[PDB]
Amino acid sequence: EVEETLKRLQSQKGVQGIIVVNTEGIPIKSTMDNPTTTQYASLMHSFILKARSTVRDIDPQNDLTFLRIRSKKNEIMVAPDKDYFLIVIQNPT
Amino acid sequence: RIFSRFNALFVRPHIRGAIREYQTQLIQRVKDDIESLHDKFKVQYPQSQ
Amino acid sequence: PSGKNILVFGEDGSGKTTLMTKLQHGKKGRGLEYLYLSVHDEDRDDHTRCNVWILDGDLYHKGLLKFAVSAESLPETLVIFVADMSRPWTVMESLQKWASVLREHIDKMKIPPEKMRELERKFVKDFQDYMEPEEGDNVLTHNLGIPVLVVCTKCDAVSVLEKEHDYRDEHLDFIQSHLRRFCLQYGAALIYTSVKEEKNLDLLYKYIVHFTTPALVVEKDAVFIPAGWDNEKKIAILHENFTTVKPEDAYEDFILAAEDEQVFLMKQQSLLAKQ
Amino acid sequence: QKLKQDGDSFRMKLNTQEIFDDWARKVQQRNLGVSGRIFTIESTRVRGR
Amino acid sequence: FSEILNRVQKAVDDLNLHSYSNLPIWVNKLDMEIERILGVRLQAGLRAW
Amino acid sequence: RNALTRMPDGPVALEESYSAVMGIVSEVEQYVKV
Amino acid sequence: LTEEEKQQILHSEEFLSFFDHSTRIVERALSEQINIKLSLNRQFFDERWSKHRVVSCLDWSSQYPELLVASYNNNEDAPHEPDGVALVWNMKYKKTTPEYVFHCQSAVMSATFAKFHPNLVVGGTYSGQIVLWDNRSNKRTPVQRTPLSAAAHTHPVYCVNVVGTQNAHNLISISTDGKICSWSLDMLSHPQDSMELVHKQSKAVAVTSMSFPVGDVNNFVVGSEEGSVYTACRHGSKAGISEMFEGHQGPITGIHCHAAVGAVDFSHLFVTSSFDWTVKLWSTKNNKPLYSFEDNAGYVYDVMWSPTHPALFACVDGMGRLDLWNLNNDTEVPTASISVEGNPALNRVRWTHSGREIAVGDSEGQIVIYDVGEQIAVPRNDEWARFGRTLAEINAN
Repeated sequence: EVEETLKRLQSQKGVQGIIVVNTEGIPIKSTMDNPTTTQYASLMHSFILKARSTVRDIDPQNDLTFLRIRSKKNEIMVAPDKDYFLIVIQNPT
Repeated sequence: RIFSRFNALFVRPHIRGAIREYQTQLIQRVKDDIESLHDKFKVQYPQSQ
Repeated sequence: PSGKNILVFGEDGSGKTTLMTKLQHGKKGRGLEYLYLSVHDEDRDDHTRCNVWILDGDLYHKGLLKFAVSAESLPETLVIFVADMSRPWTVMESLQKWASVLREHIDKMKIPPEKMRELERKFVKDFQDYMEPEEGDNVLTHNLGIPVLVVCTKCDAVSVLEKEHDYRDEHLDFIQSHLRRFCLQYGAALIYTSVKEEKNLDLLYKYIVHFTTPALVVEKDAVFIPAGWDNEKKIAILHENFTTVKPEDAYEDFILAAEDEQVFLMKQQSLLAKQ
Repeated sequence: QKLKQDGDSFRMKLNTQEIFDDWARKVQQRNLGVSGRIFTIESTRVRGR
Repeated sequence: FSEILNRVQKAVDDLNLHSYSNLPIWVNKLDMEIERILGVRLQAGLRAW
Repeated sequence: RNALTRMPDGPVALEESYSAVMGIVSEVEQYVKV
Repeated sequence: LTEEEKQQILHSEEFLSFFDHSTRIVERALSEQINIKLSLNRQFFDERWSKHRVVSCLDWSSQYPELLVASYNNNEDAPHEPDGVALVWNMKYKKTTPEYVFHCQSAVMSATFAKFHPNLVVGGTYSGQIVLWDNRSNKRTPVQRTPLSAAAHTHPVYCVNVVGTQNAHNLISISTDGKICSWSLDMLSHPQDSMELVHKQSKAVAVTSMSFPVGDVNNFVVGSEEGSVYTACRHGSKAGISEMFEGHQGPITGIHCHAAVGAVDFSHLFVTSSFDWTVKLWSTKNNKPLYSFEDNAGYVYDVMWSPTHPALFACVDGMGRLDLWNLNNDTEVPTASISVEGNPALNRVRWTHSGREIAVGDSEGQIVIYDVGEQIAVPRNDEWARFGRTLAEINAN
């Protein structure tokens, strides 16, 4: 059901752009600017793989289900699990 | 309720001419309620929800 | 480029204020409802004043038309005849009275410009002529002509029509036939629309605001007769089955302050009736 | 007696047999024999198709 | 103005209280003159707006 | 739709006619304000 | 771009629930900060599924709040949507956006929760089509379809009942004719007690929003056509309706048995609210209304007793005025009273199990949640027996 999914994903207020990065590392199905975030999400796929190894090898009983990236300029409130990492850059206010 | 306790007593002279002002107070209350009924009936049933 | 203008004409409601509500308003009590816009005339929209004006009835709306129709307005005055279908007896009357309005309107303020004969009549003999090609035979039009394109609003009541007086398709064929005949006589194309339904108006109106449209008659309810698809063969097939052969009587088929008394008068009357 | 006549006329306002009379008479004269169809609860009704 | 129109139907209710002779004639013809009053105030108001 | 007896009321045509004319009068001066 | 293979990979079976998690947690993450006693608790309303929904009953959430089925009688306001509206909401996040949409293919009328299930929801319709939903996942299709023959119902299911425990999973579905059918809560094929509410007079009992005794008691009190408190049992020597204690008028739109005992006795009492423009007190030894409450202006529709303070009810009316009364404290006046938006004719009232807050339902959509922070832990058994004695001394002359 891509209707309710994309609906509640991009329809959410201030959501600039989500990145549904799969194992492939390419956000072809997302609401970010694909020609700019394709390589971004691929590089971040490798480094988030580094982060998965870190968080899951030092403390193996700690998964990664929600990454509230509180930056100085954007609310990248990523929504992960063991399957994806919804890297979503969202408007702060 | 107080009037309801001794409705029939409102005949005897000591009870006839001694409560009339309080009686008029409740008459005003009754009149207000009758007017509220007028306001309610003017809002008829099919016009209402 | 330059701006445009649209003159919409309607009768007994039938979807006029709502029609312009569905173009892309406070109330409706004195006609002339202005409509400023930004029209995409094939390339961009730079806040082009394609002013549309709402007009219904006959009780002195020429002042409104004066603020609406002008000298340099007529070449693209995409006039719209609006008539519903719920009360066809009032619809036949509506299109007839509005036809009289447009004829006397052309014969009222459109006749003094002399260049419009060999200019506007040529535009008519081009307009209704180029109407049948570039879309989708002998469109018998009247003596009149202006950018006529009839769009019948309030057509989302076919079920209400068969629920009231149709129960078959006689009122969906005879009425379609003769009104399509009237519209082809006006030099227009019979278009139907409803409340957010029958999307076929942006094609031709955007085609003349200076993206084609097909044509079928199997529908018979949401009757789409686009540019030049109007003739008298399909309508002959429509107003013949189950009705009389070319009828004119089907139209007729679908078609306490007491007193007070006196005193001296009543007293003398009482003495009179004393007996 | 003032409020008495007030409540009396307002009680007379409740005499609203317009829609009531319309509903009763229309229901009687319309459904006087409407439920007389005892054929079945499955009938035939189609058009030319 | 609308408040006094409500008072006009209030007077209609006052006429519904008891028996009259030309009650709809009285109301409706005064309403015709009210429409003439509306003509005076309407031309003044429309010219004002 | 009314459960009363004021059938001889003011008018069944007056009330919203004034507001309709006032509405178009407001539409002109407000929508063509730009 | 071209993503059909990714529609199967990305938008797979288990990944749709994960996408529901992503949408839910980010839409909940919307409450992000900067990255440098009448109180009216809450109110909820969907502008797409709750819009103009003329309803008479829903499925509240006393136990486990912040998720309550708004099983709306789907009006024709949205004909281009699935005909049936059931909306659980999120009071914990306080949102009204159409996230937890739920729908059927008929007029959803009082789709209560199923027995032993928070996800499975049971519900009758206008034609007695009881449907069901097992939302273990985030699904919405009514997975069950009740047969609608002669023994079944074709009239609105007023108030379906859940009787028993894990052994006896009984369901009492009733039509307007009063045909009771005790469908088992596992199979929708045979209703166990599929009989008629036979009473002393008019066996075809025109039931109207009956009520269910506290304590798994079968001595139900059916609200009916003109008050008509039908007191009976479903089985035993009086399987049909034994009697009708009445004195209330009109179709009962609200009736409720004993509340949750604070410090009182069992208090075998109940109350009724209907077209008599009021509520009337009752018990098990009356046969007449124990105490007819104030006949307010308009149809008093619902009424409900509070669990914190058992001796206090709440009732709205035809002019939307909630009046919660504790006659052991506020006798002639209600304990708290507040109107709704305007003065409409509402239909539901339901106390929160936590008490000191209540979720009241309007009969056209929006649901208000008022707050009343007054009661504390107090032994109201004394005031209970004393006020019962006062009424017992007032009725005499």
